[PDB]
Amino acid sequence: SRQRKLEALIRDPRSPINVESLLDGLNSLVLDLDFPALRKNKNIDNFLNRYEKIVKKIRGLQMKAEDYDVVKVIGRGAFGEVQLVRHKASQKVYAMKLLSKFEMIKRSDSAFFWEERDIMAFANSPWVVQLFYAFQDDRYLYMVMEYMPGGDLVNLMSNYDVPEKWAKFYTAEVVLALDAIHSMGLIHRDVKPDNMLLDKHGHLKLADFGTCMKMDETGMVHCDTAVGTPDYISPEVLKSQGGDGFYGRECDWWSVGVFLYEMLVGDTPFYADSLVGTYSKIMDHKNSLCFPEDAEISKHAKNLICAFLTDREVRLGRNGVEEIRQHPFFKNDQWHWDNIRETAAPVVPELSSDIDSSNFDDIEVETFPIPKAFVGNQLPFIGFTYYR
Repeated sequence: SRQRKLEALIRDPRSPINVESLLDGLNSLVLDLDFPALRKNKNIDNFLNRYEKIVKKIRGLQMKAEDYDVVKVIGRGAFGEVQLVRHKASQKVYAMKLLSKFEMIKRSDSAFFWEERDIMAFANSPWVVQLFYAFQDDRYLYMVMEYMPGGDLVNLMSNYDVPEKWAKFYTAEVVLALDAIHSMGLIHRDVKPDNMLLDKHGHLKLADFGTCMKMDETGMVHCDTAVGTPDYISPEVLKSQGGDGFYGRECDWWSVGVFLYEMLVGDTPFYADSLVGTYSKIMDHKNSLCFPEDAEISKHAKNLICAFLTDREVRLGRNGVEEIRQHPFFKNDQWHWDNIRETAAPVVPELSSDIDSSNFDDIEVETFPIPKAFVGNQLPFIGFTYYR
């Protein structure tokens, strides 16, 4: 019998108790105890007298924000920003996402990133944006990701009248990407053009994974919270808010339908002035869906959309991705499914240099209160740090 299994767990970079997680655990403990009020406790003061000095030192050898140059800001979420950065020593360009620890604690939403980190770190797929380094300081999480200089599809669709030839391509790439995520045992749950980014050669990678979830042995989730963003959410996910909902990956294919509809027609199928408007339409989709007379659309395209926008029970892709691939809409002369991502994309970005952010739009003070007793504001972020 053996400490052989023990050693194994510590070296595995997927493990929750690898060396970097353990150092996060020691660092976070020191950050949460080192306040005048708490040091009135002998145990706490004595502990910190031993480790405070060495923990400062460790933190100095650690990757920091100051190791990067901020070239410019290219996106702002609810929890922080996305920066185009150049790492100083290597001189290489990355996209760095910052998540404010303050805003995540405050909004009670401080565990969404574990799946996103895992997927980007280890997917090793051309369809998934790659994470190179994850690190933290007392105020932020940082994810250093490969930069996608073609911008998102929400930007492509707003600069072009998209013909069907193009939609075949982009839809197919979304289909393969999602199938990749599903084969890693995960349902995306937030498929939309904002999370679809175009690489240098004009091909697509999925970029955000903050709503992902692991499936059961069977292929399902049990989830009682509706998630994703209103316009693209499926009826079964929305229904599951009320309690004991029980869905599989077919919820993502709904979102493909919404995406394909938007790309050809120019507006989302269930668009409405209000949130509760859009939700009321999605629920009543059998009656609310219809294409305007004038926006002219192929009968195969229209069919594919309707094959996606139906009840889970008969939705295209309930039997697996195979029936999606053979749908007549995808027939064309440029690409088959094994080679699509090495053919010429419909829009190749024009870039001047390795810091060209021209496909992103331009963009234009908050601390934890000092504690009394022990709040543990850093505990949710132990295990985040990762080096490639």
